Amino acid sequence: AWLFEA
Amino acid sequence: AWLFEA
Amino acid sequence: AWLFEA
Amino acid sequence: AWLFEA
Amino acid sequence: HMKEIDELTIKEYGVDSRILMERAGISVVLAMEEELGNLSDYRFLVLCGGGNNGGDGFVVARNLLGVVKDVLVVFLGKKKTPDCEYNYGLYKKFGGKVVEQFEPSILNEFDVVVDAIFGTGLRGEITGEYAEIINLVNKSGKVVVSVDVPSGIDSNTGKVLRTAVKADLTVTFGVPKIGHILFPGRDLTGKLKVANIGHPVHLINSINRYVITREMVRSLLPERPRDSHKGTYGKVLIIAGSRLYSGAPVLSGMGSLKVGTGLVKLAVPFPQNLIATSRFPELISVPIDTEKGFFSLQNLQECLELSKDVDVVAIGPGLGNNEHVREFVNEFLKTLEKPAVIDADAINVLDTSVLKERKSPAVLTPHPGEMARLVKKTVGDVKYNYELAEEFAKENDCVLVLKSATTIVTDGEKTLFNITGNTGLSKGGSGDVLTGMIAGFIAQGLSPLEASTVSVYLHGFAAELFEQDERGLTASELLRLIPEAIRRLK
Amino acid sequence: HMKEIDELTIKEYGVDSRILMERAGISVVLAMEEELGNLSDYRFLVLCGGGNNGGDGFVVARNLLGVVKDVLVVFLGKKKTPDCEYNYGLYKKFGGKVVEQFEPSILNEFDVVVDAIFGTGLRGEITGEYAEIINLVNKSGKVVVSVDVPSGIDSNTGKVLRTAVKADLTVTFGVPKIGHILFPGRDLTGKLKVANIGHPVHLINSINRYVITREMVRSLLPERPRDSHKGTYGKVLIIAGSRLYSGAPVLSGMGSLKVGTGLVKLAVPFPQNLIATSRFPELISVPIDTEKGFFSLQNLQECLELSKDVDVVAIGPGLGNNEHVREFVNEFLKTLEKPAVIDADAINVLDTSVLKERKSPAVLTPHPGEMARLVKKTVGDVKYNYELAEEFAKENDCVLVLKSATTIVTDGEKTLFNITGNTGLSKGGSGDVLTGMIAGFIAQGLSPLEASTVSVYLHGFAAELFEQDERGLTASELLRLIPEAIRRLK
Amino acid sequence: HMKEIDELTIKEYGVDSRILMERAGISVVLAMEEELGNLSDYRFLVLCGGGNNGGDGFVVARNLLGVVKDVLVVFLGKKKTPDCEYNYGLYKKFGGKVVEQFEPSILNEFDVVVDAIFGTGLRGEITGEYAEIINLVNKSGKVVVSVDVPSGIDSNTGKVLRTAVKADLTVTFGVPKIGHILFPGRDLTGKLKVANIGHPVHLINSINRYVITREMVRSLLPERPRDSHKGTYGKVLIIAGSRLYSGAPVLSGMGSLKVGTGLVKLAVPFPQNLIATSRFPELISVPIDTEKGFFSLQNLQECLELSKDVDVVAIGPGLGNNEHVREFVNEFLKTLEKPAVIDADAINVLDTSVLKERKSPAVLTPHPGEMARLVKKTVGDVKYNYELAEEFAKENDCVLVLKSATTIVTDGEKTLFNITGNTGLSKGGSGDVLTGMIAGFIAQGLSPLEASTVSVYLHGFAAELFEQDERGLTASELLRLIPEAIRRLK
Ligand SMILES: NC(=O)C1=CN([C@@H]2O[C@H](COP(=O)(O)OP(=O)(O)OC[C@H]3O[C@@H](n4cnc5c(N)ncnc54)[C@H](O)[C@@H]3O)[C@@H](O)[C@H]2O)[C@@H](O)CC1
Ligand SMILES: NC(=O)C1=CN([C@@H]2O[C@H](COP(=O)(O)OP(=O)(O)OC[C@H]3O[C@@H](n4cnc5c(N)ncnc54)[C@H](O)[C@@H]3O)[C@@H](O)[C@H]2O)[C@@H](O)CC1
Ligand SMILES: NC(=O)C1=CN([C@@H]2O[C@H](COP(=O)(O)OP(=O)(O)OC[C@H]3O[C@@H](n4cnc5c(N)ncnc54)[C@H](O)[C@@H]3O)[C@@H](O)[C@H]2O)[C@@H](O)CC1
Ligand SMILES: [K+]
Ligand SMILES: [K+]
Ligand SMILES: [K+]
Repeated sequence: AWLFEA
Repeated sequence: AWLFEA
Repeated sequence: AWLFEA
Repeated sequence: AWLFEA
Repeated sequence: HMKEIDELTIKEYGVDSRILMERAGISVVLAMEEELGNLSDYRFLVLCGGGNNGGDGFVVARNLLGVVKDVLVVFLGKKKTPDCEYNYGLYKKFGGKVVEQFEPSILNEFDVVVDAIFGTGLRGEITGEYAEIINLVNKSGKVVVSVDVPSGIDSNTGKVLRTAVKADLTVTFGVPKIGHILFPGRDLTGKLKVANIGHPVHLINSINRYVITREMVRSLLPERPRDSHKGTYGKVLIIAGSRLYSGAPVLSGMGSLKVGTGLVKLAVPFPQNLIATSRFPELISVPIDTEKGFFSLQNLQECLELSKDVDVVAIGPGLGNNEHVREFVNEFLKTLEKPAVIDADAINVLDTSVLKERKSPAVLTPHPGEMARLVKKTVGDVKYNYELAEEFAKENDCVLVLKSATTIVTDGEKTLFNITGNTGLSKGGSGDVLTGMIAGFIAQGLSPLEASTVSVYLHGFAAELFEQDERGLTASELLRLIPEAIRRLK
Repeated sequence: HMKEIDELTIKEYGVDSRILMERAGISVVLAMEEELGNLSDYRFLVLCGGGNNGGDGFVVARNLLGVVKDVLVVFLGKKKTPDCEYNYGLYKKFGGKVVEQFEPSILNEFDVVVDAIFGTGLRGEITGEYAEIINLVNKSGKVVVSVDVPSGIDSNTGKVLRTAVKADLTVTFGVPKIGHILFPGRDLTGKLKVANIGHPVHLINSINRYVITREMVRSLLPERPRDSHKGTYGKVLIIAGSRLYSGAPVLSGMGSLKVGTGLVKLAVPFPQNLIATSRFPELISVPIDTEKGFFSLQNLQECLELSKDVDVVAIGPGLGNNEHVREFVNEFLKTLEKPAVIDADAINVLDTSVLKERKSPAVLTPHPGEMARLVKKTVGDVKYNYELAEEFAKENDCVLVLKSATTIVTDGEKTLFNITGNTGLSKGGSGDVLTGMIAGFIAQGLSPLEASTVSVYLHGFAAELFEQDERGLTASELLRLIPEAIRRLK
Repeated sequence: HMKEIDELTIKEYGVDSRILMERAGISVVLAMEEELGNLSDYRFLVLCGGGNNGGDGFVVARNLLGVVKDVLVVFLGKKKTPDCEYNYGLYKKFGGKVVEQFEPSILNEFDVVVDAIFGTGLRGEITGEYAEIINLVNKSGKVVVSVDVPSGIDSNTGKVLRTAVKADLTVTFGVPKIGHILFPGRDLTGKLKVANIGHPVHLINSINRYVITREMVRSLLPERPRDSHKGTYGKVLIIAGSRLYSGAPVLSGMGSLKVGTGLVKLAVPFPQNLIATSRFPELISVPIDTEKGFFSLQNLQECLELSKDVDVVAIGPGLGNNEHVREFVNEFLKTLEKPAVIDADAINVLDTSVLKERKSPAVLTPHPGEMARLVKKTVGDVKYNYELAEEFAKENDCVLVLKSATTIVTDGEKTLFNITGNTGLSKGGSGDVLTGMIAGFIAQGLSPLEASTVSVYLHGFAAELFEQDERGLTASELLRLIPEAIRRLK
């Protein structure tokens, strides 16, 4: 979760 | 598949 | 076995 | 592998 | 706008533009790795424009150098922005190869295309060698990864500007853009990853338009306290149906029941009212005496009476569109002092002045064909037109739910986009269910905007849980899947 | 040095120092996430010095802000370097909280400590509030993540400079440092992740000292062509054993056989030679007639004869250390024109002038007690002293394998560090096996440096595959596990 | 020869040569499908010479046309034989594309190479464009399927005629050829499939040289009737060992026991005889009093006495090779009227006149180094020289077991080839075990040729069942695996 949201 | 179809 | 031996 | 080696 | 957000992050927070660009590029590399696995055997063709999208591209290319089998940049611009120029310079200093001429056969020696031609700076139609190259990429069958937005999609609208790249994966920065959410852009985006590139979280959270997520719907679902009874969960009246359309009332009524409403009554012309209970005897279906099979002013007083003992009224599914219906709908909505959910044929005869004079709230649920007739524009001018939706909601003091593969929900201040669902909802009846769902959540205590947000999400999610091919989904099966959608959401 | 590498990457390649620092900090965040899972519930205490290690720290803290439950920076320095100053400034602009006073109770409100006090810029012993705080962290039981190197470890030697942080996880940049590889540093590092922060790959690869990896050993293992016979895989003679030490020859001989050598002969004083074949009848064990149970000059001619028909000779395990042994070993090594593997009591009596005059190659396998006596220094001065090892190898034209929990392998130009193994090898006999392994790989065609690199890796890896508690591992069980190590390596 | 078999099948049985060629080609197609799965996505490059091998090639190419993604024939010959000409004609009539010029880059557009350049008609070294093309194929990394034999292998000997194709799969017709069985040919053949192309079964079965199969070994294994005792399963004496080689007797003795022999006695110089029982107390190990640690004529009468009460005598492992051994071995073998298994140092001192005058049978088990010294030729002239082996066996009235990666077993009339085993047998001691196995099966009632056939198979099969890397296999572990080989054979 820190780098990417979907 | 080369020799036979069903 | 009819066509091929290994 | 791009970011981290162990 | 992300533009405002980049600028503030650079000029007021003091983050060097180059640091944001480096963070952008590396998030593309990590996203590719997550999607392709180990990158080392792949050959990469990075297509860079002269803007900051291209600069992100150069960061990607530089970071692959020496770690993958091959990297080539085709630089397609004329001038370079300062950050693109800096990163081109680094790419070359690190040993990278750039060409400025594009060969039709070039695609053959590469496995992955990184599309960093145009991002949010696209203006106007794509032509020339830009177009030729995008068309060559689209015919190539290679894996395509787009930087920020697929080149050729207008990031504010999702429209294709003559031609656009079709991506397997798009990596966007900070927030999704409207062009990833609306079609055709949504389709060309492929799988979307939203990367954190170091904007302050406060700026990211301040965007006024967004996608309805599972977490947002989870926190809006009403509470089910154990010490409750049917009155806890409200009452809905549905005014629906006609001699022509005897099934629509049933789909709406069950829509209300399946989302947890305590009591649902239909008012439907006799004998069509009896259809509902023959199929779902848990429904109450009140017979309305009509002259010719349609609601008219002769039924005004009975409906207003039935309305006194409910929390919300839905009107419109299956009513028919003729003059006696038109007179009834408008006089009724003018006098009704309850929240109204207005769908289908009630929209088709609606005098919008009536919305303006109502003190009570309303939600309107048109498809674009109905919205077009309502505002007297063409379908193509209202479809995905979220600014028109906002202006309409604000001027008429309502919530507008404009249904399509991506559904827009707005009260004029806040606009939400729904992306659950599939083509099994592109079939008559699916709308009638949604109308019931919305009225149901209003009856349980959600605001009209909240009820609408939760309903469009769950309605789409229920379609996705159908076990067989989506084109076979019918409204009855949709109803059965609602409580499974609710369970999975929790 | 990473210092040379940072400088060149900034000054010659043109990467802004701030971009390297941002990349460093975010790689710490991603490493923490990989290790802890979702970070959002955790509370972080970031301890920053005034150097660039602290600056990396500020990048970490800034990137956690708004995404985790809590972040606090304790800034412990006086002045800030320019990049630390820039990143402190960003951390504060983004809303971050910094204190300069450290409270003993502070640790109580945090779950994770990020240690960014000192990195490779540590000079001299840690004292004062630096020491007090490190000691408080070490007593706290919190999760400790160190930036680059645990503060207090000398990154060039692995020594503790008065006190040092004990980390669960260390994230280092570009290449591992010597202080993560040698003890006590290796122990204080905990789990080590090496992050790519954007140095050119050419610079990263140019480091002259490194860790022996699985991939390096895989590519060095000799080929086993199907059309082969025992002669394909070479012949070893082992000159070993005495009336005192009848078992050492056996462990060495089987060490050679288990790595794939075609033929192994021992020369061992009679009747002790018979011990070997009673246990492993595949060995050939030649009886040597001695006066008193030890090799002497009376046996010189027979051993040189036995040596004519072999590819490599190992000498030393179990020979004993007395004057007749000393005369034999030195005269033999002076006349032998084959590669020699020199261990144990052959090292203990070795005249190093003999190594200088030999035309043929040699590998020496001392433990630090033997190396100390060889160069006439204390154990503590030779232990982990890789510069002394290098100088020795270069001056005597040999390969030096200095055995310890981390084993140093060097020919004076290239130095490799082995980190496989466990404390089951800290037991008599484990060395005797390694001597056989090395001779074996030489017989199969590897160079002395290659044979040594492969052997120390596989020897340590075999120990790790023991199924029960490592302290129960004995040399006989070690032998059984060698061919499993080889299979797993492939 | 398959040539005799093709001719008779055409000229006497009346099968059109074209029908045999069609059957050959289609068996290649079916073999490829079995190995690659569905062929339809693959692109095929068929390299045809002008002989009948090329004609088979044309049949392959024609049968792929319209069913795979692409087929191209490169015809490399000058003239075509009539059947090659006929099939070239069909390939073209069916729409096939042929080129006669070979491009270095041609390999790039194809996934599979079908090698139909040369078969059994190869004569002399390959040079010119034939060589260049074969070398280009070997560097290409494509899947290579050879028709009949990899082009460049001499099908009668397995030798490489300057250069040869390295295949993933070879499809051969009727019977395997010697060049698929002996190395280097065996290695270049890759996986071998033997196709029935319609030869009468009587002709196929009449070949005098063949591969030892699982079924052949199963039917030769002696019976274990339940009402039996140790005497049922025979007695072996092993005369072996010396002061130099105390372990070899043990490996031979246990070799006999592990194949089911009822009683095994060793005669070994004292005190080396005691080594055997210290390791395997089930062995009987008789002390022989010697002058200097080696058998001599002083021991002749005792050994002949020990021989009276046994079924078979093995002699040679570990005896040493000196004059007193030479005199003993020869006088003993001249007087011994029992079957003898003669190995190792007994071969090295053997006077072959003694074999000629013996009435009792013998089996000899040399490696090529020992065979070379026995017949006074170079290793390279005896290695894989099955005609020399046959002539030797016939002239000396013995069975010759010439050990190598492929082992030749012959009595001069029948020659069998063993292909079980791996490089774990390329290590001292593995031979000593085999000697025991052979003597063991003779003691149980198999003829010398039968005992040898079964033993070489099972010995190789036991090596293959080792659980860890083969290069770590030692003779002691080999012994443990024999009874598992026996179980798996049944
Ligand atoms: N089982 C039933 O009883 C059903 C009754 N239904 C009722 O049928 C009545 C008429 O509804 P309709 O939507 O068919 O027609 P409308 O008159 O509301 O639609 C306006 C026009 O738009 C077009 N159109 C239809 N769906 C569209 C879309 N998704 N996007 C763009 N254009 C579209 C059609 O040409 C249609 O004439 C309503 O009262 C509705 O409730 C429908 O819901 C279908 C099922
Ligand atoms: N089963 C056997 O036959 C064994 C025989 N061995 C033989 O015993 C002989 C003497 O070898 P040792 O190493 O015991 O003594 P050495 O005389 O070679 O060692 C020098 C001194 O260093 C100390 N020491 C031992 N191991 C050390 C280490 N790992 N680090 C630092 N100091 C250490 C000891 O006090 C020792 O006296 C050699 O010939 C060796 O091959 C040993 O390998 C043990 C097993
Ligand atoms: N554990 C033991 O007690 C062992 C004893 N062994 C004994 O050692 C004695 C000598 O046997 P070797 O075979 O070593 O020497 P030999 O003297 O029988 O071999 C003739 C020569 O051929 C070469 N050679 C060895 N193996 C070869 C192969 N597979 N192909 C081609 N050339 C080869 C060597 O240079 C050797 O000198 C025999 O009595 C044998 O039984 C060997 O079996 C090894 C194990
Ligand atoms: K793009
Ligand atoms: K640190
Ligand atoms: K061929």
